[PDB]
Parts: sequence; structure tokens; C-alpha cells
Amino acid sequence: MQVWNPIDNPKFETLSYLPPLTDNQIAREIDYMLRNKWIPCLEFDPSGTITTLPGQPGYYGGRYWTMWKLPMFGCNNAGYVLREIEHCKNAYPGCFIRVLGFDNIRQVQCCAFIVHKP
Amino acid sequence: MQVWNPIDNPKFETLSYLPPLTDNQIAREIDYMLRNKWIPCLEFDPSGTITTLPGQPGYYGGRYWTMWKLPMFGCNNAGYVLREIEHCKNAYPGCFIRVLGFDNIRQVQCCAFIVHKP
Amino acid sequence: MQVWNPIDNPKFETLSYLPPLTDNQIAREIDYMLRNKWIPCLEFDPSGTITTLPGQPGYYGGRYWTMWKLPMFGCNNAGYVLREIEHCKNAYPGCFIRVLGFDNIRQVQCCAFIVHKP
Amino acid sequence: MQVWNPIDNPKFETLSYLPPLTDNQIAREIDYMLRNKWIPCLEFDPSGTITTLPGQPGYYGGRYWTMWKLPMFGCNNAGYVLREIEHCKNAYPGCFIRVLGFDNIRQVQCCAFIVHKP
Repeated sequence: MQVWNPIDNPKFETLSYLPPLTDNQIAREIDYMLRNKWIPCLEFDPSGTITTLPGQPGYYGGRYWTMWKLPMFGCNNAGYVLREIEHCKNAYPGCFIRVLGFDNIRQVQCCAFIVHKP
Repeated sequence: MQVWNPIDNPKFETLSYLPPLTDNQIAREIDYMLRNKWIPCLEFDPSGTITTLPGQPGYYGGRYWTMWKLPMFGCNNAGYVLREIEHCKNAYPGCFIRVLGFDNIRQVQCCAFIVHKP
Repeated sequence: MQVWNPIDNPKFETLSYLPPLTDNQIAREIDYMLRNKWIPCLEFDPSGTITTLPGQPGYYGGRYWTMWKLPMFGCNNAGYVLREIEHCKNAYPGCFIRVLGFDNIRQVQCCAFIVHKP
Repeated sequence: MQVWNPIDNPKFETLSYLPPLTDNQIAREIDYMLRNKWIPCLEFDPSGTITTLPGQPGYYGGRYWTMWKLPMFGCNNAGYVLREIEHCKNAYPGCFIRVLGFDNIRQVQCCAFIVHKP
């Protein structure tokens, strides 16, 4: 038998139970997004913690992050999206970074995963 | 006359007012448990503190600890229970350890005492 | 003109606005108490801070301190009360000390002043 | 494009988005106040932070500061107002300083800006 470690083991949602992500594994999750006609975006924030309220159901703190520049309307290659992750990690090297994807027909997001840790 | 010291004197419930526990005194409290047909178990946790809530009677925080592997269904000797307290204190040497006992006819616990301090 | 200093200037109630208290000034406030037939006592506590509650009038925290040994029933000289302030300040040298006085006809206190600071 | 910095960038209200204020720019904002017949004043405080309350609209903490000596009733030159900012910054060199101006016909304030930072 074995015991799961309960001390200082935080998780970060989707694809967080697999071995660490490498290049040529991130470039394939963007090709699958572009051939379905979706729009990428970027985000960053220093601390990923959440809070609550005394007696209000459905309320939590810490769900909004800062948008890098603007959504990329009309991108067709996976190069301009891979060259913008380096400018962001050289100006704010002490924060987290996330990648999103939008859909306008149904008005909902489609992807979210982390690519950098402080 | 004499004065009880009120500064930095925490207590830990049952058998916490007697001189410190030694071996050949822990092995006798497990013999008395096995001849009444009860099931041992183990637990651990870093901090033993409790909290409250504004206006909810009968609610407190800090009453659940983590379970080591599983309850021992069918133990008959006090050696296998005394050899499992050493594996636990070499993997997590900075936590508390407690020993419990179970009854399945009345569905309640019967014993609880501490055997290690950080 | 002059300005009262608003930074780090705590006060401690009665007789706290006069020059610092000396001996041959504490012994005279006990003679006045004994000739009116009152009973002395002692107290101590580490921190003199108070708190409140959200919506409960007339409730505050931090009004109870610890009693030294027992009220002195039958004291008639100001020597046994002046020899008990030295045993207390040699066992707990990092706490405050207060002196009280009781009345058993109207069931109220009569005086309270501080004689030691950490 | 460019990105506004969201980390450690506090603001201080009016005239806080301009280049830093210099002399001969502070003396010209007091001449405009005196020729409209208003009364100057001074204030100081260590920390400019605000708080809230659970469910009370229109309530905030941290809006009152300490008054230096008294309002100047009858000032006619901008010298006595510029010589009182040096006595205040030599007695409390670790606090903020703010300048006000009153009106008695309509009973409201008219000006507010910072002139010193710790």
C-alpha cells in the first residue's frame, strides 16, 4: 500500500495530474484550436488563491486575471502565439500565465491551461 | 499555597495529567482493547487547533485527521500494531499521532490517546 | 501653541496623567483603604487589549485577569501587602500587576491602579 | 501597444496623474485660494488605507486625519502658510501631509492635495 501526501501539494486544474508539459506538446494544443476557428488570449496574476462570503451561495473571490494586450482577431499560424509568451515572461517574471480560447457562436470558453510558474 | 501556571500550558485530553507515558505502559492498553474484540487504527495531523462560527451552535473546526492506511480487520497480536508506529514517525516526523479503537455493535469509538509530539 | 502627540501614547486609567508613582506614595493609598475596612487583592495579565462584537451592545473582551492567591481576610497592617508584590514580580517578570479593593456591604470595588509595567 | 502596470502603483486623488509637483507650482495654488476668501488648514496621518463594513451602505474607514494647530482666520499673505509646512515635517518626518481650504457661505471644502510622502 501507499499513502497520498497531504502536505504542500497544490493542483492547478486541467492536465495537472500528468507529467510536466514540454515543447512540441504545447504547439499541438494550439493547432487543434485554430482548425476549429477559435480565438486565443493570454492572462497573468501573482497569486492563485480563493475566498468566500458568510452566507451568499455561488460567490467566490479570485476568478478574474489581467489581460495581456487584446484578443487576436484573425490569427492563422501558431508562430505569433508562440512568440508572445516570451515578451510576457521577460517583463513579469514573478507571476503565473494562462492561455484561453473563445467561441462566439455559443459565447463560452473552450480551453484553459498553465504554461509558467514563478 | 501554590499557583497554577496560566502561560503556555496546553493539554491533550485523556491521560494528559499523569506523568509522561513510557513503553510497557502503551503495550498494556492495546491488550485490554483486543480481548474486548475492537479494531485499532491510526491518525496524524500537523496542528491541533479549533475554531468556531458566529451563530451556529454545535459547530467547531479541527475535528478530522488523516487516516494512515486502513482499519486492521482481523488483528490478533500486539506486535503488528507496535511495528506500524515506526513507519509513520519516519515519513512524517513533524506531526502528531493518535491511536483509536472501534466498536461495530454500538457504532462508537472507545479509546483515544497520543503517542508522539513534534 | 503645542500639539498633543497621537503616536504610541497609551494610557492606563486612574492616576495615569500625573508624574510617575514612587514609594511612600503607594503606602499611603493602602492606609486610607484599611481604615475604611476594605479587603485588598492582586491580579496580573500579559496583554491589556480589548475587542468588540458585531452587533451586541455592552459586550467587550479583555476585562478579566488572574487572581494571585486569594483575598486577604483580616489584614490589619500595610506590611504583608507590601511584601507580596515582590514574590509576584520575581515569578512573572513579563506581565502587568494591579491592586484592587472590595466592599461587602454594597458589593462593589473601590480602587484600582497599576504598580508595575513589563 | 503598451500595458499599464498593475503591481504596486497606488494613486492619491487630485493632481496625482501629472509630473511631480515643484515649488513655484505650490505657491501659485495658494494665491488663487486667498483671492476667493477661503481659509487654509493642515493635516497629517501615518497610513492612508480604507476598510468597509459587512452590510452598511455608505460607510468607510480612514477618512479622518489629525489637525495641526487650528484654522488660520485672517491670513492675507502666502508666507505664513509656506513657513508652517517646515515645522510639521521636522517633528513628524514619517507621515503624510495634506492641505485643505474651507468655505463658510456654503459650508464645504474646496481644495485638497498632498505635499509630502514618507
